[PDB]
Amino acid sequence: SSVKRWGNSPAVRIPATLMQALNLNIDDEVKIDLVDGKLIIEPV
Amino acid sequence: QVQLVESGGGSVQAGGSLRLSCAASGFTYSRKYMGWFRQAPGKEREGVAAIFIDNGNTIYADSVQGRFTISQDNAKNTVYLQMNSLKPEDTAMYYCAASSRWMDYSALTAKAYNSWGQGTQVTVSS
Repeated sequence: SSVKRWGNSPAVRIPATLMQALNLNIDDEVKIDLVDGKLIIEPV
Repeated sequence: QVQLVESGGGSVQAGGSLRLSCAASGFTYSRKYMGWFRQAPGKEREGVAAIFIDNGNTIYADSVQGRFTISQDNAKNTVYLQMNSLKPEDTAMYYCAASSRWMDYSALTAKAYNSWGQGTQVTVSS
């Protein structure tokens, strides 16, 4: 996995098994934050 | 990535329950999710349940949702498939599977797994 350019904006693609692991559907709002040098993303 | 051993198979009367188990060994800490697949006589293998190791979240195929439930004991590196209200159509060879990677396929599909058990037979008498 790597950071790619979508538009003129950095973006990371999320594999299907990760969407299912978090019960995330397209457009689900998520909270992004930086914790312990890691990018954290949790569903709202 | 891990070796898988299923157990618990057997013959049960229709309407009954049965609990299957799957013990993983090897690089058990690499497991992202594990699932149960089954092959009924003459048919293609289908995914029935999956469980994500880190958060215990589960997903099920329409054919068994509500009747089958998958759980885990991470201490023992094992996953279980509880089957309630079994019916003759549930007769099949049940296989345990595991993935050490976050594949871009549904966890209810075979392409999402890279480790497979030998299967345990479940027969439900009409």
